[PDB]
Amino acid sequence: AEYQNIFSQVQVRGPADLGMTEDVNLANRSGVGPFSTLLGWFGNAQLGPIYLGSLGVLSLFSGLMWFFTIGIWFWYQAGWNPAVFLRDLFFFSLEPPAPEYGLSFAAPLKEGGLWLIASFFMFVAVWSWWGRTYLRAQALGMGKHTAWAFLSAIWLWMVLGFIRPILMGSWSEAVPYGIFSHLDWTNNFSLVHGNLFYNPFHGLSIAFLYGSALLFAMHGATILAVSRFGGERELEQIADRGTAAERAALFWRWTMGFNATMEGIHRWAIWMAVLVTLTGGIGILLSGTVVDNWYVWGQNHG
Amino acid sequence: DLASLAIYSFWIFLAGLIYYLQTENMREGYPLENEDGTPAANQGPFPLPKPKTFILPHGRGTLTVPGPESEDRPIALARTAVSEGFPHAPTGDPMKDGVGPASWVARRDLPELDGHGHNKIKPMKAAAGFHVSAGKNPIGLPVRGCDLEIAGKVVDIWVDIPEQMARFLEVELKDGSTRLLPMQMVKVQSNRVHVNALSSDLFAGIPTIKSPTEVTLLEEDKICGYVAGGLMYAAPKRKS
Amino acid sequence: ALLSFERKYRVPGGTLVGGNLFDFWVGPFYVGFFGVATFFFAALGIILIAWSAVLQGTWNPQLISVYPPALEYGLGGAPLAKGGLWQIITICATGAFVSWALREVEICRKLGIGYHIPFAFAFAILAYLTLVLFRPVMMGAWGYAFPYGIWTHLDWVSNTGYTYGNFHYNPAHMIAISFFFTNALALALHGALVLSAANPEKGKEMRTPDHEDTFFRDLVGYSIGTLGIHRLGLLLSLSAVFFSALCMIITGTIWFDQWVDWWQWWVKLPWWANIPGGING
Ligand code: BCL
Ligand code: BCL
Ligand SMILES: CC[C@H]1c2cc3[nH]c4c(c3C)C(=O)[C@H](C(=O)OC)c4c3nc(cc4[nH]c(cc(n2)[C@@H]1C)c(C(C)=O)c4C)[C@@H](C)[C@@H]3CCC(=O)OC/C=C(\C)CCC[C@H](C)CCC[C@H](C)CCCC(C)C
Ligand SMILES: CC[C@H]1c2cc3[nH]c4c(c3C)C(=O)[C@H](C(=O)OC)c4c3nc(cc4[nH]c(cc(n2)[C@@H]1C)c(C(C)=O)c4C)[C@@H](C)[C@@H]3CCC(=O)OC/C=C(\C)CCC[C@H](C)CCC[C@H](C)CCCC(C)C
Ligand SMILES: COC(C)(C)C/C=C/C(C)=C/C=C/C(C)=C/C=C/C(C)=C/C=C\C=C(C)\C=C\C=C(/C)CC/C=C(\C)CCC=C(C)C
Ligand SMILES: CCCCCCCCCCCC[N+](C)(C)[O-]
Ligand SMILES: CCCCCCCCCCCC[N+](C)(C)[O-]
Ligand SMILES: CCCCCCCCCCCC[N+](C)(C)[O-]
Ligand SMILES: [Fe+3]
Repeated sequence: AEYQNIFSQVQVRGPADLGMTEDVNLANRSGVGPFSTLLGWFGNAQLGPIYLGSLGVLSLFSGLMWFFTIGIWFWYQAGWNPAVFLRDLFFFSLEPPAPEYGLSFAAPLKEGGLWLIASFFMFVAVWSWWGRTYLRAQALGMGKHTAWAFLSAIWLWMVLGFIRPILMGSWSEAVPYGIFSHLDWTNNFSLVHGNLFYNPFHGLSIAFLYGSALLFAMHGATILAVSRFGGERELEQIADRGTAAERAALFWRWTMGFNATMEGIHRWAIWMAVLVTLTGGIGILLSGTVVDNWYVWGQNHG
Repeated sequence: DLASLAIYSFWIFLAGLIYYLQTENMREGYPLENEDGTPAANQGPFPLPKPKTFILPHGRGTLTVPGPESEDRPIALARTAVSEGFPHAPTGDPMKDGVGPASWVARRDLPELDGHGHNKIKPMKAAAGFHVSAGKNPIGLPVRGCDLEIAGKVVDIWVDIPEQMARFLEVELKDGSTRLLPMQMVKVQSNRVHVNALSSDLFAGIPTIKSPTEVTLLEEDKICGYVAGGLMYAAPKRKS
Repeated sequence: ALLSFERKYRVPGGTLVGGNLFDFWVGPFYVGFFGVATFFFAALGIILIAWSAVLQGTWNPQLISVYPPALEYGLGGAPLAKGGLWQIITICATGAFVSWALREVEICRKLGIGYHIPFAFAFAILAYLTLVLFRPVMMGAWGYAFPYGIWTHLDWVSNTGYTYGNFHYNPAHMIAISFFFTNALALALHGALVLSAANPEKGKEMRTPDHEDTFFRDLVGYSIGTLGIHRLGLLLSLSAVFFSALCMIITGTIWFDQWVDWWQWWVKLPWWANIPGGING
């Protein structure tokens, strides 16, 4: 059988690659981590270096504090019993304040206060991480596409935990921290708003989520199919189109009557993906603030 | 209501985005042509976008697209029908002439460079201290073609330095010259490397590289094209 | 009309059936034996959908719905207006999709490229067949399949899901969703990374894959690399669909109670089942 380039047959290794300098403060990069031969069958073997820096420390600290606030609450719910902790791990939940507290921070620790504290740490962790996606691109002289794409994910997260609850006038509207409880919240949210299948922004979000899997399967397969002509060296194919890019384009042209370019497919990609959470966040933000029941809204079309 | 306004606005945005994406994707290969290379009458409803310019590193200049399209190489095919839409028959040996699935593009006759301006791809013997780190080391193995005859022996691996990966096997032929084989077109086995794409008598015809320690984008395209072309054109010499 | 670089690829050869008989293009589209087959299957299925619409009494695209046979028909045939049209349309759809994949194979052969794309597409076809064929057959009736209607198929999703409680609790469904979300995350990051390198800050030279690796190493401490990211997107998308098919093929067959209750196996493990405290004690 022909080799299909899903796993590599032979790995090679040279000196640890310390990366491009550009305007990066090298004093903030770690040393390299271990090389993983296991990872190396599918992707790069090299781990690290990673960029630290003070904003990075803030994100990591704040993110760890979020995780540990939830975890300590879980231990408390477990009665500090390790066996119970593991047994009931997916059932524990850190829940927002009751509706009576509105948007106040006056809720007692065990009744919403600790959720507010965990949420504050999460807010700092995510936004300081966003700053990092921007600044690491800036230091390398790169465009800011990653930061812009990340902002679309942040939009849905912000709508769910912050913007919508504020507009609704209570933290009780926000998502609990727990494995099963967040799934329960999601089901309940749909039931209470008259079935999200009737929310056209939910339908669109689904089209883009399915469409992201369609497009990445198409693009991943295409690049592998032309990897025998160096297709995955996409930047140099953009700069100097080769037979890889031409055969990729013509496969699609002959199949469905139109095609992309090596650069342009990545614009289809970024937009297909970001539209998942852009449309999703709109759909959720409108729910309960403007539309109480999507079935009813859809009967009026408006 | 606000939701109706939002959804209406979204569909208008989406139509505009699709128009943007489709036109961005017309920066290569357009205007469409007739089979004789002249501009086609029907270009479709999307116009070409305003040109953009990529600044290339290491003094290599710029690329501006869209721009005048030309193959910049002879194409040895001829019509097989009196109207549009039929295949074009090779006028010579399609493997030698580089057409059909043996096609290459007239890319720049210079090597791809890494971020430090060094040659991206080097023979492993010239790449300090690159080495095989896992899997069967193919160096020293006999190379077998789809006629099940031995065509040569592997004498090195050509490696992508910045990406740390095997990109070609360098194979020495009976006459002592060597050729590069795309890593994606070989099967490394315990006792041999097998190349389904080529029968042993076609190895000599693999395009050669002008300098023995680097490979240009043009040369890579000729080599990769020729090897892949063998799946169709060596099918007679293959071989259950 | 042709792309400017297209003529050199339009050679004869690569067909699986029929030799040169159907080896030609219509405009941009390659035909081939399987182009003719897709056309036949697609045309027939569309005609039968139009006939179903006439029998249903509507032309409104948002109202047309072709329903499978009621459960009482089991795995038998049904009268055309009562599930038989769904049955024939399903054969047509399957024919059209499989023909499409095989026409992709012919295109790969003519172009000298790998077969990855139709192999990937086959996963989507198998998910479709899981819902309309494999699962209905295992459960013993065509009526367990979904109807062909823009809105009525969503009614089927909702009705089917809630048959087993909150469907979120299906563990294969949790894995499928994780792959779908991870795939979209990877797609956004891949598209952004390549664009961020090709379109750098104003006046700067294009970046290199070295800068792409450096950006990710700086950001998270690991870069999967330019080959790896395309292997990954392919794996995440195909895994999402594999676990989707799996989560449905087990539902109504091996597991048919409320999915939430499946999780009691973990809770009730002898070593902690009886310990007081927590949520379940
Ligand atoms: C019974 C359940 C209801 C339902 C109720 C909901 C609700 C409620 C919501 C969705 C939403 C969505 N639904 Mg729905 N949904 C239903 C049925 C479906 C069906 C189906 C039946 O086949 C499908 C395919 C979908 C599909 C979808 C998605 C398209 C969409 C979420 C997109 C996303 O990427 O979120 C995942 C992405 C995020 C949440 C963004 C995360 C952002 C960042 C900032 C994360 C930070 C993480 C960090 C701090 C932790 C770090 C740890 C790391 C290890 C370091 N739903 C039924 C009708 N659905 C969402 C939506 O947009 O709706 C419009 C939503 O709120
Ligand atoms: C109330 C409803 C229940 C629910 C009930 C179910 C049920 C029931 C099902 C799913 C299934 C899915 N659900 Mg669920 N699920 C719910 C909540 C969610 C949420 C959420 C955020 O809450 C999410 C993200 C999901 C996500 C998932 C996915 C794992 C899976 C759908 C993708 C798929 O099967 O693709 C597979 C892809 C296909 C089937 C597409 C095949 C198409 C191909 C072959 C051809 C089409 C071509 C043609 C017609 C084109 C026309 C021509 C033009 C030119 C274009 N569900 C709630 C709790 N879920 C489904 C599943 O797993 O199915 C296997 C499923 O049946
Ligand atoms: C376009 C929408 C899609 C999307 C896009 C997207 N997500 C993004 C981005 C983009 C473009 C990034 O740039 C950003 C990223 O950096 O990715 C690598 C990110 C990201 N999306 C993430 C998660 C995520 N995205 C999600 C989904 C989506 N993201 C959408 C599908 C989801 C879902 C589907 O629920 C999740 C859970 C993160 C991987 C990353 C944002 C990272 C972040 O904000 O981190 C802040 C928190 C920390 C720094 C610490 C986290 C705490 C840990 C739980 C504890 C243990 C880990 C710790 C870091 C170990 C260190 C220990 C040391 C002491 C040694
Ligand atoms: C496996 C990973 C993902 C994937 C992969 C994938 N899909 C693919 C491909 C790949 C690699 C293709 O190569 C092929 C393609 O050419 O894409 C452009 C394709 C494709 N995926 C498509 C659609 C699609 N893929 C989907 C999803 C997915 N595809 C997966 C998530 C979905 C979802 C999620 O709902 C849809 C709608 C098409 C764009 C295309 C296949 C086109 C095709 O088969 O054309 C031939 C057939 C016709 C032209 C029409 C046939 C008509 C029938 C005879 C009658 C209709 C019956 C139908 C069952 C009615 C449905 C009604 C609905 C309202 C329910
Ligand atoms: C073994 O024990 C150890 C030590 C390891 C600890 C164990 C840790 C464990 C078990 C932790 C488990 C964590 C879990 C299960 C987390 C699950 C999280 C989930 C599922 C979250 C899902 C959705 C979350 C959302 C949408 C959150 C949105 C939050 C915001 C947008 C922040 C909003 C900010 C607020 C309300 C603060 C306002 C105050 C100011 C000043 C801004
Ligand atoms: C990157 C852009 C890709 C465009 C994909 C558009 C698909 C539209 C799907 C129709 C959804 C309609 N609905 C019912 C949700 O409102
Ligand atoms: C088997 C389901 C019937 C499908 C009908 C044909 C699809 C037409 C596309 C829907 C267009 C929606 N629109 C424009 C009427 O609003
Ligand atoms: C916790 C985040 C990771 C997401 C993966 C979803 C967990 C579902 C695991 C179910 C598998 C149980 N099983 C089959 C091993 O017994
Ligand atoms: Fe790519």
